[PDB]
Amino acid sequence: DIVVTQSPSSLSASVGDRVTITCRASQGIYNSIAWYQQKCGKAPKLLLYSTSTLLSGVPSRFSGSGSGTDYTLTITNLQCEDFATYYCQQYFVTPETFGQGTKLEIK
Amino acid sequence: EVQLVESGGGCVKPGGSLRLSCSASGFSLTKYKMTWVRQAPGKGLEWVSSISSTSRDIDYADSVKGRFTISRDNAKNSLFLQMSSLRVDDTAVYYCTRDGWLWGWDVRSNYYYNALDVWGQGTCVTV
Amino acid sequence: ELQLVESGGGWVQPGGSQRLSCAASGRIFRSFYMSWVRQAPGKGLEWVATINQDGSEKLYVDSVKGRFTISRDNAKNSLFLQMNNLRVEDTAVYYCAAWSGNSGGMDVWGQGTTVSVSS
Amino acid sequence: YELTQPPSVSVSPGQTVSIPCSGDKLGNKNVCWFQHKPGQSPVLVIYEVKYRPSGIPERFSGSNSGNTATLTISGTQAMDEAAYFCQTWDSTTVVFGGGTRLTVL
Amino acid sequence: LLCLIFLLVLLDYQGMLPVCPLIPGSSTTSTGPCRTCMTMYPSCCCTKPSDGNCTCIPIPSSWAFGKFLWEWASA
Amino acid sequence: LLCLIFLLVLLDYQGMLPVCPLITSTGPCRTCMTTAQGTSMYPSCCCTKPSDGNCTCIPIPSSWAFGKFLWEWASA
Repeated sequence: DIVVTQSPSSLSASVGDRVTITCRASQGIYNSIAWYQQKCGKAPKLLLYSTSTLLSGVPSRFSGSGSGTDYTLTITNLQCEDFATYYCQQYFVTPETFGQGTKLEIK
Repeated sequence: EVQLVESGGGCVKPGGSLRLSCSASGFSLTKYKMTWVRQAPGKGLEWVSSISSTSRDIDYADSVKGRFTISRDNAKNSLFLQMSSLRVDDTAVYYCTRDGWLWGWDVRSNYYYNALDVWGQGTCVTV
Repeated sequence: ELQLVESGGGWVQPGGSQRLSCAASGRIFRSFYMSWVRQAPGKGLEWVATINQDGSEKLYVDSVKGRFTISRDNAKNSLFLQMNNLRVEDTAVYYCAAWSGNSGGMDVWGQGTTVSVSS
Repeated sequence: YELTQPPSVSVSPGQTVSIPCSGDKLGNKNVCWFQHKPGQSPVLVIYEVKYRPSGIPERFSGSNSGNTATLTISGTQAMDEAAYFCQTWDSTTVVFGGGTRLTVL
Repeated sequence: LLCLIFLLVLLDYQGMLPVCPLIPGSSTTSTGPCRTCMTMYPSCCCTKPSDGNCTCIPIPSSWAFGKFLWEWASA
Repeated sequence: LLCLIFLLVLLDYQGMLPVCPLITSTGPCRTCMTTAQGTSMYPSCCCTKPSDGNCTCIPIPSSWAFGKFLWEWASA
């Protein structure tokens, strides 16, 4: 019931660069957004939860920010492993709506 | 190592039925709320269903509500998703995830939500 | 307290196999991480393996990765290390260690068994 | 991952010594110090950067400055003559130091 | 006695009794040594012997003592 | 009620109630141990970090965690 828009649809960046992905919820989810990374034909892996907490095995390059309805995922340094599709999901209230997904390509 | 492995995925005639069996190794399903997330070919992730730690809070997505049936087995440490009357639009890769750890009585406010910390491997269901 | 006793260490031909068994003397053994640490002759301590309380999380050093298998019988209060395809450099005194809840490290140790893998 | 210790240190019969332990970013890791007398099982001396288990004498103390851990023994006696190993985890594998055979004249 | 029980219940409902959960055996949150709180809400932590880091779990905000008693009597 | 109070006091004495020692001084966080029934570890610290503060990991008392916490709460 919560429309969680994710932008941009796709973006290219150099081998070393800072990339920001924006996620805007329909209504306030109160810092309950999570960011997942899905590589080429693999199960998505949780990168961030609670908008700030990293997960074990996740590089420190990924970070999260924002509050209320607008949240951002920032990758300060890129690498070949960072080619995937990133999804933002709100788990503030059921149903757990995911984002549309952003395709990240290294230029 | 925390891991989930699902099965029961394959080609199915429209209007048929499949049952997905997601076992877990390295941990236990007894105190975790389990979730199903599907991904249509060329589309994005989509929540399907979620079952509480003691099968009290059952939630289904509005697209698959009424047809699907999620059910856990903590003694066998295995989640299950019985899919009934599969439409041609239900073809997707289904992942069984782990959403929230229960501490206390089984209410939605007694969980520690880490937002699907460990994902399964994904079983393809083609209609 | 908790007392650990190692057994099953002895001479074995290179490429052979051994099963070192660490018998505990308490029911608190089931509540501790159990690790195997070896001290080779003329060298210092070297970690070998670690297993959690339930036995579902087994960790090994890269030197014995795949060759060794650590497994515990909580009901029998024992901790076994099965060494398969041993090598000349696996000669060492092996100690089992208990990560007790009253310390941040492994503060319970056994006597140790002198595995001598040589021809 | 490598922990670098001196091969051996010299102690007066009642003086204080400090066994160092080099490493890569040891300031963000827990360093446990053991005491392995020859012919005896290792004895945990310090289980945190600076915290001692029950029964260990108060003479032992721990510190962690920068990328260097340190085990300080004040008022060392003849019963401290042993090898001291600093132990820390790299990612999931515990790593011991090369050993510092304390020598008390 | 009864008044003390009711006062404890009232303090537990408001989350003023920090009886903290049993830390899960399998937590995937990235952490470090306990002296570096990388996570922060008041949390109960134990040093994990596997990776050497700390596994933490925040104190329940609704009924900490009640939840702990329920989980103790459920096993 | 008396039986419940006696059971709670006994659990407090045995160290079965891990109540945070907060009413500071950083302390050790000992290794994780599982309880008698369950795969969940028993907590050993009470790490808390304010918004603009530092780590305060005070270890959970073993003798009387709940009793000591209540005494500290009353004294403060």
